Amino acid sequence: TVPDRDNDGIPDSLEVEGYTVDVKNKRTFLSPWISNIHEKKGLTKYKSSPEKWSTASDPYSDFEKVTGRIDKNVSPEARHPLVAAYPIVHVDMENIIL
Amino acid sequence: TVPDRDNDGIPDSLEVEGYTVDVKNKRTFLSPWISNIHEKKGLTKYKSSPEKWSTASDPYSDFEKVTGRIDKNVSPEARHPLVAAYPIVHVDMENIIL
Amino acid sequence: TVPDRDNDGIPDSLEVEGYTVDVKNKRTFLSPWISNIHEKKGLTKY
Amino acid sequence: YNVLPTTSLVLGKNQTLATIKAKENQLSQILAPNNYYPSKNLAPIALNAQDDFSSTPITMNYNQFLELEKTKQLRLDTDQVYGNIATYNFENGRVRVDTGSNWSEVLPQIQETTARIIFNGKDLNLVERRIAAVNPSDPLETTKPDMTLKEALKIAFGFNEPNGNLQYQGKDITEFDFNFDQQTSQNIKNQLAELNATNIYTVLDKIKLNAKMNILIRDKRFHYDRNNIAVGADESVVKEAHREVINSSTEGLLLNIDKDIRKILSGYIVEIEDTEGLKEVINDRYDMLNISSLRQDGKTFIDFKKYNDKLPLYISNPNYKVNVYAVTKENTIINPSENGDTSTNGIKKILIFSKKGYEIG
Amino acid sequence: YNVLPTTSLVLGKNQTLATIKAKENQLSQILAPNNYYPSKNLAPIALNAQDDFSSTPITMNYNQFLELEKTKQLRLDTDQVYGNIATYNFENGRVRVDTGSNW
Amino acid sequence: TQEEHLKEIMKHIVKIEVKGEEAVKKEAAEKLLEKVPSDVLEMYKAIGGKIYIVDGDITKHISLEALSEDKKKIKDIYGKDALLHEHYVYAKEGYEPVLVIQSSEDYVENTEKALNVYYEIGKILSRDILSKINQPYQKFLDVLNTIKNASDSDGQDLLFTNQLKEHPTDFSVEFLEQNSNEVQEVFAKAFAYYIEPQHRDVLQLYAPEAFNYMDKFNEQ
Ligand SMILES: [Ca+2]
Ligand SMILES: [Ca+2]
Ligand SMILES: [Ca+2]
Ligand SMILES: [Ca+2]
Ligand SMILES: [Ca+2]
Repeated sequence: TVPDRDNDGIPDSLEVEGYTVDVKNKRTFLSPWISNIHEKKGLTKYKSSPEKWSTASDPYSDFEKVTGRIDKNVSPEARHPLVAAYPIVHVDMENIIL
Repeated sequence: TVPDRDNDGIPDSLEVEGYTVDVKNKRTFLSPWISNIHEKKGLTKYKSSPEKWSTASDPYSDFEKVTGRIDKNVSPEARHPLVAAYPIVHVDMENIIL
Repeated sequence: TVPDRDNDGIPDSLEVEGYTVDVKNKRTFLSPWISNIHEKKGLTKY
Repeated sequence: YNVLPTTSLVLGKNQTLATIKAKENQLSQILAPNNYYPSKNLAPIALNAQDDFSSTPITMNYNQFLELEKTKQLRLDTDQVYGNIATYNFENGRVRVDTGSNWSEVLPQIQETTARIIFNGKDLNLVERRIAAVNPSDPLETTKPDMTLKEALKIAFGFNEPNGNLQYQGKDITEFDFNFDQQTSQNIKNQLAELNATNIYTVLDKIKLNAKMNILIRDKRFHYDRNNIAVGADESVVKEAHREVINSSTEGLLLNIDKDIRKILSGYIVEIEDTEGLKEVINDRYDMLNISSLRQDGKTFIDFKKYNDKLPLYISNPNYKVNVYAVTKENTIINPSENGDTSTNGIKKILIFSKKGYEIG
Repeated sequence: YNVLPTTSLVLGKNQTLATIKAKENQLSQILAPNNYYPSKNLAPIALNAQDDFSSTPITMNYNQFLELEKTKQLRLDTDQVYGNIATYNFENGRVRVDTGSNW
Repeated sequence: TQEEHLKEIMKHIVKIEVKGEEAVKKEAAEKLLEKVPSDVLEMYKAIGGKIYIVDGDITKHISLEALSEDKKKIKDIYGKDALLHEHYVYAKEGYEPVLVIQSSEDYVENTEKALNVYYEIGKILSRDILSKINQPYQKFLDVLNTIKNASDSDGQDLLFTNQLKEHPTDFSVEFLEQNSNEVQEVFAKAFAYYIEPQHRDVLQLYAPEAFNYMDKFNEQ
């Protein structure tokens, strides 16, 4: 039994040492980082906290963010675990009626 | 099975005799206090109640307060277990309209 | 035990490789795709 | 999801009329990023109620009514915004809204654990990104991998080193300038003191980031105001973008003006110079500057006819000079001078267009 | 979290005009320490209601009106403040508000 | 709960140690043979049988050179044509029988790929292990009749070729002699559907008799 203290479905040594997600036929596989293969494919090496379920503390796990099992309205540059995902809302006023 | 009467995830003899929290690679480890190592690192020796889940009786455990698994809006000087964490709210009145 | 990661009651290799649904007497049967039979019946590969 | 802003109607300096939470008529179910509620083609929504069941209009007394009709200063503040998170379900894949949780729980957790970087190189628009960085005094926060500045700029803004040099699009990083608040500037000072380096641009792969940092990255070309909006360039840059003339007519000018550049120009000045030298200005008012239209083909179009009573220019002699000058936002005026000056006399104009009369048509 | 102060409008020495609990227009979701609601750049909020559904203005009679326009002494007391705790969850790390518990 | 679903999907998703391409290719082939009962595998090496797992084109092999280019035109288990150098299994008819397959990941994915390999194994039994003491042979000859004359042509659209279906007369007890080829292709088909676990119920469905026999056959 491999440990995952952060309980985010992804073990701790992989989050420390680097990992990636890769499809093979139609199936996503959580590989640890190997520079001989994944670098040639252009896959991005990922590191995150072994003790944070969400390393950016946003309400989305590390695994959901790297897997894609997320609200798709999240911007693609926010799909990295060290990138936070949050709304910024402000209201403008176009017209007055008295 | 080590006892923790206060049920705060941290045993009683450590809360009595002194302890600390230290990361090693990316992982927080709850050590008892050793002056040869932790004093050179600048780690603060911690003591708390073996029977209080929250020694300061604030709604945060001793373990959450030393670990960091807390609301981060808590001030850093309130991260010590013998330091209480509580809001102080008062309302000022800027203007009247009659 | 055949896997169904999507947990939708239908296994993964069938969803990948093609399948169909066919009644036999009064009962729906989830077959994988066979072009000798289901194509002659007009069943749509899924 | 389920957006309910809490806003405030304010008169004057700080005379608050009212504070209103958005009601069920004012609910927004979805507000995806880079979007509006309602959409831009539709008309904005109406807020006119104070009750929780929306049965009382927003009331103003007499003196405030007089002051409003005198001063016309009625501002709107956004105090706080209510709204929920929808989370993924591992059961059926369906992302479902928890009505219990809200972003109120989450946003200060993000703010106290990340470094914030604001950058405006994408069409002069302030883009904010928060990146998780280590607070050393927090043991759980130290469990994160280390973040250099260059890696952060690469993953956050889509930067690259296509030739070993950090670039945003085709622009070098060295054409951008850095700004820090006092704590972050002090920490960067300490890190550069330890690294014994002077240029920050050389050591971007070594800058260790921390929580609660604030990094403003702007373009070195343009000039900025208090609110860090792009207000105006140097003369060398403004001229460089106008070196592409498409259509020369006595009715207007068609140019391929750069989209970034044009956004800091308030308007244009059109005059005619004698062969000995006169200054006869067609659009000789402070509010006769707006002639520059933007066609949908990506080419900015100037129009002389708009402020010449529907008629083209007047070429008294085809050996004159037809001058067209531009006005930056930092140089423009919006009211006449002290006495009565409704003219283009005291304006810092910039030479963009100067061609003869036989070279137009 | 979910700050609802109970305040009091008072004339004179101790002549209390009214005691008002903060309503849903006056709710503050977050009040972090060393902060203001609303922020200092923005304008302060408006309290003008007595009903639980905010349909009655705060009323003053004649003699109090005369005494207010003479003396200009109108003070504001903060009697008690309602507000909740958000606690850490060991399940997913998410700090969640218990609406039941209060400070 | 949501975490239990997470443990299901990850055990499927996350891998740790890499076997490497060469080991995975070999292992995938081994897993196929594990479905085949060793009942017939031992009888295959008993008659001098060799199992090979080559890479690339099968035609480029040492134990199989350029033998008779006509047989490099093949039909699958569906009866659709195929060029042997693009295929991934072939069995050899000779005094030294030998089976050779390509190696792929897809033998734990493509049930279609597996189904044709169990098909070729079905041939091997039906001739190289069965043609010897086939006679009196009536035990399988009678169940093949039932597929022919019955309602629901499905079973004969599954197992018979485009010839045995259209042969009007019932099946004579001489056809197996003249056409030991065709009657053993059918046995090769119904074998493969039965052995492949997911097409098994399909055999019980469309051809209940052929299943009913092949179920009885192996286990006793
Ligand atoms: Ca993990
Ligand atoms: Ca994690
Ligand atoms: Ca304890
Ligand atoms: Ca304790
Ligand atoms: Ca499925």
